[PDB]
Amino acid sequence: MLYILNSAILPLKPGEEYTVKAKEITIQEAKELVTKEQFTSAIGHQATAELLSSILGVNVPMNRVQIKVTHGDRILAFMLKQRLPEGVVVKTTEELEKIGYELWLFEIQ
Amino acid sequence: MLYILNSAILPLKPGEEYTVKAKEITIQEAKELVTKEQFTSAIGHQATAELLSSILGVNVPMNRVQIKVTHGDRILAFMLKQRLPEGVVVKTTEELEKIGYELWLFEIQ
Repeated sequence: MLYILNSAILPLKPGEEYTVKAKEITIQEAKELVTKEQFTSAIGHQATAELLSSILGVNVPMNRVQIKVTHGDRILAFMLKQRLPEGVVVKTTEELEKIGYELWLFEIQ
Repeated sequence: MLYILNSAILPLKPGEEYTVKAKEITIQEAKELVTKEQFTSAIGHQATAELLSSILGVNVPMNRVQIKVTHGDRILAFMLKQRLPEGVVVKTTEELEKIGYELWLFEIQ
């Protein structure tokens, strides 16, 4: 399964050791990824869901659930370029854009 | 550098593709790790710093800073077993223990 996550987290299923491939990708590559297979959003902030929906051209719901990844899964991760103060949630796509972000693809094996 | 992080985040330096090895470890293995080489804490919640200091027997400061990892670095990650509501910070080691956690070692190459 391809998961879309709102941070660069690697929520691995216990019981196994893993090798993870990681690379940064463009918006267009990310768009192609989420267009050509089923994805599961675990995006947990409204503004992040709104921004990802816009840049990817698909419905990225705000779905604040715990997911675990295991062998064969992939993660599209939205990685904000700064660390936020404790408890702070960025409420606008405008602020997310000014802070800046990277899109990463993690492939779990 | 060995970093101690308060979530299972993989804050990779852009400009390169990576292979990351990941496995769960015991408290004793984690203790040995942080005892035998220099570490840099980026723990960003008081209760998590207090808990890690206790279980590892070393000073794990609360140091809420952005760090990036690259080839040759390792991460000791504290991974809480549940996802928290938006903006919520767990304020007691007692609650962290009841939720439960895993310690993961990520080796970045």
